[PDB]
Amino acid sequence: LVYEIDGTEALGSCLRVRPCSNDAPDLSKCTIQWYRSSSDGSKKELISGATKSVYAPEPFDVGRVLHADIIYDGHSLSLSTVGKIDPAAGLGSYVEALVRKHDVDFNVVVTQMSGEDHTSESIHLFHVGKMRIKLCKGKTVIAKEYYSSAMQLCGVRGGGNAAAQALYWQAKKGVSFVIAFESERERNAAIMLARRFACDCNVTLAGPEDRT
Repeated sequence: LVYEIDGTEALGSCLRVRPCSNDAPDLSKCTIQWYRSSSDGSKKELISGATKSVYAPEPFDVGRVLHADIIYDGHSLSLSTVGKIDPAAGLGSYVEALVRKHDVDFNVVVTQMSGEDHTSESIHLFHVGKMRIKLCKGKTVIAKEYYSSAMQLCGVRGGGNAAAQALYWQAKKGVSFVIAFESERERNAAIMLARRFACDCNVTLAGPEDRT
């Protein structure tokens, strides 16, 4: 019809809703929501906060069909990916190597703090450890939090084009960050590693409203 989903359907890539015609309303005037098919494929699960024309798959999306619903000028259109999101080749093996290191860190740039733009490009270290995550700038700790049921961590949902390289981390209520990695692979490794370490602490770490 009037819009379509475009993009490589793989972890590491970005998907976007794009107009098929110049007569299609501007995306800024549209209301968009993304969903993932459930694990048993029976229904679609709203990806909370994924309300932009751009959505970058994250690890929970692998093996799932993704969907975008759009309301435009009093009409509606339901779209989906051609198929299931492909995994990132070799990523599983990399994560296994990272597990053996105990605490690993990643160079990151902080782009948001508790919902507010953070313009500084200063490189931070994002530490993903057996029991805690911490974010540091040089010698100073910005945030440190042990895995907890309150914590959230997922691929970013509201900031496309950079999106495939960034994650959202809510350390605790009112304390959150959007953090950008040097590559998509590094971003996804950090998400998977944090989730593995959290799981070993009997914590199920996910994005807001995720079905696990």
